[PDB]
Amino acid sequence: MAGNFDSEERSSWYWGRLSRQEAVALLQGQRHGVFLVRDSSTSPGDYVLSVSENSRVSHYIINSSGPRPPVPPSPAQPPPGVSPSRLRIGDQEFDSLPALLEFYKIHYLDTTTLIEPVSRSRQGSGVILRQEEAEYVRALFDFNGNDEEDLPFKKGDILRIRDKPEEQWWNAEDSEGKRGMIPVPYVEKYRPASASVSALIGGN
Repeated sequence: MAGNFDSEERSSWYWGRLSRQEAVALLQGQRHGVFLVRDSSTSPGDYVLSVSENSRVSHYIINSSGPRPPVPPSPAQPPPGVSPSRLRIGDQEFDSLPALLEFYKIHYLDTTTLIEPVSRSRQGSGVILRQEEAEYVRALFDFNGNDEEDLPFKKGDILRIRDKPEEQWWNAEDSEGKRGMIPVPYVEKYRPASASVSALIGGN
C-alpha cells in the first residue's frame, strides 16, 4: 500500500471504462463477491457499476452531476452549481459515486452485495528499483574463473556492482562484459575515465 491518493481509487474499482464483456471478463476472474465499475455505455455522461452476480456480472447505471472540477489541470470549465446529491444509483441517494461502493457493501443492490474491488492486477510497488551508481570499483585480485556465476576479473579491473545480495559477495560486470561475485569487503573505489579504448580485455 501507499496511502490515501484517490478518494475513489482508480486501481481499485474504477480503472478506465470498457465494454461490460471486458469488465465481466476480468470480474469473473476474481472472488465471487467481486465488483468493479465502468462507464455509462448507454448514457453520455454517467457511471456504471458492474457486479459479478451468480455466474456473470450485471451492471448498475449511476447518475453523476459534477459540481466541482475533477482534476487540477483544465484551463477553465464552469461547473453546474445546482446538482445537490450529484451522484446517485438505483432508487436511493448518495453523496458521490466513490462513496456508493462503501455503503452498498451490505445494503444489497438488486440481489448481490458489494464486497471488494476487482483489482485484476498491478499495484504501487515499484519493486524498489535502486540502481544507485554502478561503475566505481577496481578489483584487487586476478582469477581465471571456474564458475559461470563467479566474476573472473584481473587486478586493476574497474567493475560495477550490478547488485549487492550480501556483505560477503556482490554482483559486478567485468572488463569482458560478464558479471558475477566481487570483493565487497575490499575493492578499489577508482574513478574510471581516461581511455575507453580497451587496454587488453581477455576473459572468455
